[PDB]
Amino acid sequence: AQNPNCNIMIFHPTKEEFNDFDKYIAYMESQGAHRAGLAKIIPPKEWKARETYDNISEILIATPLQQVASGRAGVFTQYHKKKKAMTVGEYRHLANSKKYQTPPHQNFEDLERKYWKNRIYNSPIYGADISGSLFDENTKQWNLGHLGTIQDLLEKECGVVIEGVNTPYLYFGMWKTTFAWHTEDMDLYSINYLHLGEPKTWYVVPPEHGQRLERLARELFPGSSRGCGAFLRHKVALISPTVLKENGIPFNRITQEAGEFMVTFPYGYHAGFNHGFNCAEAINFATPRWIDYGKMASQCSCGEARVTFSMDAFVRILQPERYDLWKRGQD
Ligand SMILES: O=C(O)CNC(=O)C(=O)O
Ligand SMILES: [Mg+2]
Ligand code: NI
Ligand SMILES: [Zn+2]
Repeated sequence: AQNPNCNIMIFHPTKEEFNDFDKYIAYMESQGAHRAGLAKIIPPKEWKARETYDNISEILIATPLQQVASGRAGVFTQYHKKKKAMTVGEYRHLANSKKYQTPPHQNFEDLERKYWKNRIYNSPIYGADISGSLFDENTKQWNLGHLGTIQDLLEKECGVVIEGVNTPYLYFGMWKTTFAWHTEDMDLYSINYLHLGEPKTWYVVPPEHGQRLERLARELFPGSSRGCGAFLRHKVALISPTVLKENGIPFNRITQEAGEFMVTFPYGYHAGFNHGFNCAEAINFATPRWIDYGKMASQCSCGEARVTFSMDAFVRILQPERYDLWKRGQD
C-alpha cells in the first residue's frame, strides 16, 4: 500500500503531465496521495494562471464576514458576522492596517504559534465564497473555471442526468482568517489555488481516521453534538494541533504559498488560517473513486449548514433514504 503513514505529498508535474487533469489526479492517487487527505501540487515553471493581478481591486466582496471566536485558545467556535460590502481594494487596505496586519515574526512556525496563542482575541474579516474566477480564459491547464463538472462525472459513472452547475469561488483572506474543521459537501474533493499574497497553513486528518476527529469533536463541543449529528458541516469548530496531539488524533500540517495548488481528498477533514492578505480560488470536483464517499457522506439535517442548489441532486440520487429528512433541514 502506497504512503501508509498518510504523509502529505508534494508533486511537481512537468508541463506535459499538466495537460490532463483527471489523469494527474489518478497518478497522485496511484502514489498514495489521498491517504493524507491533502496534497500540494507545484505547477510547472512555464505555467501561469493569468498575466498579472494588477486589475483585481474592483472585485466586490458583497458580504465580508467578521470571524468572532468563543472558547479557549485551543478549542473554539467562530461565528460569522456580516459586514458592509467593500471592494478588494478596500479589503486589502483593511488587511494591511495596523489593527489587522500580520505581526512581526521569525518564520512560519513562529507565526503558527502566534496564531494559536492569539487567534481568539481578534476578529479578522474574511471575503469568502465569492462566485467567480481569476484564471485567464486562455489558461488551458488546471484552470479551475474549466474543469469537468460533478454533474457530468455522476452522469458518466452512474448514467443519471441531473440539474446543477459547479463553479469556482474566490476567497480573500487576511491575517488570522480561519477555515474551521470540515470535509467538503458530500465529501467531494476540493482544489484550491493560491493566486496571490501571503501563505495559507493547512491541517488535515487522513480520511481513514476521520471518525477519530469526529469523536473528539463530539467530546469538545458537546452541545453542538447534541444539536446535530453532523455539526462539523456547520464549519464553525476549531481544534489546535496541540489539542489534537494531546488526544492522539493523527494529522499533518503544511503551508501553501502563492502559486501553488492544494487538493483535498474525499473525507479528508481540514482546517487552517491565512498569514496575511491573500486571494485563493477553489472548486469542488469528483472522480470515479468519489462516488462511494458521496453515498456515505453525513449530512446536516438541523438546518444550520444550508447548502447549494446543486447538492440537492447529489443527495437525491446518492442518498435517497436521507433525501426527505435532509430537504426538511434545507427548507
Ligand atoms: O481557502 C479556504 O479558506 C478554505 N478552503 C478549503 O476548505 C478548500 O479549498 O477545501
Ligand atoms: Mg477589478
Ligand atoms: Ni474545504
Ligand atoms: Zn446541523
